[PDB]
Amino acid sequence: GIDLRWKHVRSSHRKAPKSDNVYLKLLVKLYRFLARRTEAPFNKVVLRRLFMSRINRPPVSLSRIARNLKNGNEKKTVVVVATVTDDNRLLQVPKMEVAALRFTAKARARIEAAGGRTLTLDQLALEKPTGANTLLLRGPKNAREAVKHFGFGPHKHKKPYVRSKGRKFERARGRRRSRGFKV
Amino acid sequence: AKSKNSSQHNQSRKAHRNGIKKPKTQRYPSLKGTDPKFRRNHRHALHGTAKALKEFKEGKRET
Amino acid sequence: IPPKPRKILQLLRLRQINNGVFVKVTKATAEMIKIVEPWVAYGYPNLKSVRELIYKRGYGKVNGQRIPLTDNAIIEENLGKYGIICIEDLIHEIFTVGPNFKQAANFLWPFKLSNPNGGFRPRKFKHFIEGGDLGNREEHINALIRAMN
Amino acid sequence: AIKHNQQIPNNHFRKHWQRRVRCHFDQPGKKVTRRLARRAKAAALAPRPVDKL
Amino acid sequence: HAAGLRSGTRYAFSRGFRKHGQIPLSTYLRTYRVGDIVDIKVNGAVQKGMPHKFYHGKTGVVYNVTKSAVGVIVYKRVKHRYIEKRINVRIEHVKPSRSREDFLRRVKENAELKKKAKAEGVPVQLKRQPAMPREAHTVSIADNKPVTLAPVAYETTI
Amino acid sequence: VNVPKTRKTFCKGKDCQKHTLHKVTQYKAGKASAFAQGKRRYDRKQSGYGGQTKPVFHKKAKTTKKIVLRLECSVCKTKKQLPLKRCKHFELGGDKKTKGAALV
RNA sequence: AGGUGUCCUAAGGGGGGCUCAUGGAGAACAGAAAUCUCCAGUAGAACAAAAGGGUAAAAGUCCCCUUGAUUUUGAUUUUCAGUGUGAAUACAAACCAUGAAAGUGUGGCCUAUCGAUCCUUUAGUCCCUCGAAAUUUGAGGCUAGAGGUGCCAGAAAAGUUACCACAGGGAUAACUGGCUUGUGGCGGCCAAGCGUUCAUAGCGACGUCGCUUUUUGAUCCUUCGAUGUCGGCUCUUCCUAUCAUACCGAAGCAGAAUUCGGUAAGCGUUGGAUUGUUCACCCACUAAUAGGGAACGUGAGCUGGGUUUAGACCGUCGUGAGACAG
RNA sequence: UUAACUGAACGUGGGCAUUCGAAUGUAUCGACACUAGUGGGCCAUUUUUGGUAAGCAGAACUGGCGAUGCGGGAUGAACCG
RNA sequence: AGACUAAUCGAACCAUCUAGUAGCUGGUUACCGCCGAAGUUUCCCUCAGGAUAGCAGUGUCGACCUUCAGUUUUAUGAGGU
RNA sequence: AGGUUUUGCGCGAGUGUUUGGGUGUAAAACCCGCACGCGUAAUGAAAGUGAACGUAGGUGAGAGCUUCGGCGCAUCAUCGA
Ligand SMILES: [Zn+2]
Repeated sequence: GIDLRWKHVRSSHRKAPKSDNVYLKLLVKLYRFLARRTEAPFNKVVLRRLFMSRINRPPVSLSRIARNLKNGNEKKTVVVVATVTDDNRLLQVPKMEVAALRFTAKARARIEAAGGRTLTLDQLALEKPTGANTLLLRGPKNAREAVKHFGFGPHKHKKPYVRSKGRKFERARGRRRSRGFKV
Repeated sequence: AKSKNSSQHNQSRKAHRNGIKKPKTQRYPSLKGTDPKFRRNHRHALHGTAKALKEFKEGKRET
Repeated sequence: IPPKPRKILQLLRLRQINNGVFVKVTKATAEMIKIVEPWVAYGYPNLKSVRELIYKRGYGKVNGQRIPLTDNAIIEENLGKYGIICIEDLIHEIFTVGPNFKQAANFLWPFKLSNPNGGFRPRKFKHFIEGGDLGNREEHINALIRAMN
Repeated sequence: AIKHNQQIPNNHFRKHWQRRVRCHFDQPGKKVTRRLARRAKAAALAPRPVDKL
Repeated sequence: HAAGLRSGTRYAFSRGFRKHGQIPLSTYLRTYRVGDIVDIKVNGAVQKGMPHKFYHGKTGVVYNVTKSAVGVIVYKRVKHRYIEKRINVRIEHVKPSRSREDFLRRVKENAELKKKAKAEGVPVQLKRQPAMPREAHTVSIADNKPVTLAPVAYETTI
Repeated sequence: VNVPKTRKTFCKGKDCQKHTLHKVTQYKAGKASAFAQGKRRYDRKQSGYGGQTKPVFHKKAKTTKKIVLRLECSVCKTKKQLPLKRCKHFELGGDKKTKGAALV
């Protein structure tokens, strides 16, 4: 015997996409090549994010990218491995140069009307094969309706599963102190 | 009929199985419980000093 | 085995029967061994014994892999920045405890030996002083390394 | 018998509901019948429209 | 079988022998600031603001200062996890601790040894190290000659 | 247990907001009217055939009750209520106990 | 080994003066003990109550004044899921008590002295609603207490079945078997004494060491989709802790009749009156009428007298159905 | 808050690494989501309660059987390896 | 006599409600590979049962953060066997 | 039938044709739109009211980028609006 605490312990992160999109498989082949034969950590980080699932790739919006386009970043390349959507509140769109996985119909139209360019990830590897003069962005990960129910309990201020909202539902006892106690 | 009453035979092993996790210490502990009088003053003190830093730009010699 | 001596053995890197390692005796380790006294046998090596242990059973830890030391290039690529470039430097630093003993001895994988040749003794789970085989024998562990390895 | 955090169920299946289950397996068939009736009605009212102001 | 707030505290909360009556007044003149390392030790003669029997002997960090009491943080061990408890104790039960005093003393000398050595030109050897085995030396038998011993026979003493 | 007939304490009135003299009285339960929603709902449930429809308490264990004092302000006629502990014999306005003159 | 379902307008709060239980020595009636005086007196007294902790210019004791036992909501501690109830700790914003002042006070010096949803009832603002629009009655709402669950995290509740039923349990009794041997039976060790004198011919107090599983207890390991549960009749075999038979050793063994011990289980150990009896007690013969085991040997070997289904009678108990190792 | 720029908390600026201030190991760092079975236990060294005692009843730290084969104790779940 | 009422009676026989309910017995169908337990805390007219925490599997995400440790040393506290 | 978490897909501040109509090689396939459901705004019992002082804030960490000075996504802690 050998007296170990762990043995045959698998990994913890994905090692290949679980989707079967033919075009997505091509991206993975290309970036496998790039990350193997380069030294820029930009390539390795892009590779891993190509495997993630739809709840690990939240959408970003023109306002969020517009936020990071200040204080001397008006000429860098934004890269977002996710969808990119429009914001009905941003009244005037700046001049950008974006490289994303897929745009929405209105998002693409508004960017090219201000006078920018929309790319894809293959074109990005063809223009900047090392990520020079780029900045990577993510979306808000904890902005799902299903995350407000995690870890429910007393003194936690979380959201309960109720079939309707109003007076008669889970108000009488344990919330107000006038009927028994409070949480 | 009669049965056993209580025991603590396997509890230490169960607990040490995957560690006794001591919570992680931070840099700015919360002020939940500090005396309300001190709390009132501390709020005002931060408000005043924060304005001085911004003033130190348009104005001068706020060090 | 009780939980306290179990943890100490894990820290000494002795997780299998007939494993061996080098340790430098101080007040913080001489007593630690005393806790696991009914499980180990230890003594004072000499020049011959360390010499054959490194040649015949020397293996190294490289990226967490057991690589047998067959060429001097292996040592230089991993212990060169401490001034060790050959088998004699390793042997010299292990034998005459030097300023880099710590890294030198953590490089080597724990040695796996075979059962001794002439047996052990009638009963081998008592103490050497009474007439057993485990505990602190002073200079008689060299004869045991010869047969065991 | 609740066991975890779920939404409190309320399913009004406690009478003999299986005796009154309606299935619409004749959705296309009825449509055809309605169209036949309209054409017959249109042919009876030869020069007039079908509806009323 | 009962479990009250002071169950089984017959000998813990008691005062000593020939230590009764007046409390030495030097206790009330100490000062505390947040972040100090204090340790709890309850006095039986004062019944106001006293802690439960579990914290009698523990050590914690001050986090609040009030008119006649301080707030201390300590770590309790429930099965398989630790919890941080916040208790209010009167200053008559507390005392400044010498746990970190050695560390503060050592850091001061370390700074000044390093400063002095940098000006002179010799390495430092500042960090401590455990007790190494002894070294060789010689022992003379001049005017000290050995005495021979032997086991002693058996005899009854009573 | 005896308490004085008057005492001065806080008065939460909209214009007193300070200590004032109060008259002391005991609290007696209401007459239990027959038009409360509970009574009307009960009377309908009990009609017709079927019998007794709600529980009736049987297992009594308490020997006493808690006493609650009713206070009345001397200025604005505001009122206050204060509960006491449990007691067997209670009376208000008794004569103060004498000291050291005991004789039988 | 014990304790709680209470008690307190002071037995709470503040301030001030004093020191206790008890011992020594004195003083008309006065004494063992009444009242007065001096000295000593580390708590040996007192603090509502059970026990523990704590207290001496006091937390005791006497004197003076009061009602912090008040209003508004939050944070923290022990039991703990870090839920509820009980209890407790440190502050904040008000209004007060006391003291010259610093200060102290959010019930009892600390550890126990208590209670959810629904319903009823009282206090508070001058508040919201009665949905076609107004005004007064009435009702419904918001915040804080009280009416109670002692099986005390909280259903509304009398018996019998011997006429009985169902799902299960060897997690659970009545019989054998297994571990233990207190009680039951049997045997030793020391020797104060009995035995006319003489401890040990024959016995043995006060103490102490063992053996057996034919008595009765303690436990519930095996069987409840079942191991036929008292006794007697017939038959075989085994044990020795020996009643008689063979041969012997001791005596307070003259003979006869006897008592103690050894080798020895080869061979025997009865006929009847009463009781269902096992157990027992009488009559008579004989060398003697010893003690026990085998699933408390033995029901596809017998019998069915007793216990222990259903019928029925009496006595005591129960209002009654019914109960009784009568 | 203090008689008081006297303090307390939070700060701007600067200085101190040449060596970040005991040993050993790091064959396993942190956080989150959804859910199965279990909720009759038994044995042993040491400590130990009721009982005359028990293959009896009840506890503490640890190690086992249950959930586990192999060599030894002739045989045997718990003993030794 | 709780006796008889079609071999059925301390409440006949026939069809339907009806596949009546069961915290209780019995069964539950091919192979290989990897990981691998509990009989314990609190509450329940709870004690042959449930909820709750614990032990376990799978899916991941943040860094590869360099932090950690059923251990030892040095300094300094508490205890009433 | 109704919930919940996770995996793949389409569109995306919107999304969902099929109750229905037009048409048809006819229970298939293809087209059409007014309403409606969920989401975009909460909180109180209710009458009611209803989300920017700052480049959508300050501090400590943070992958990555960088003209080497710095800018700092997601997320964690904390003080504010
Ligand atoms: Zn008033």
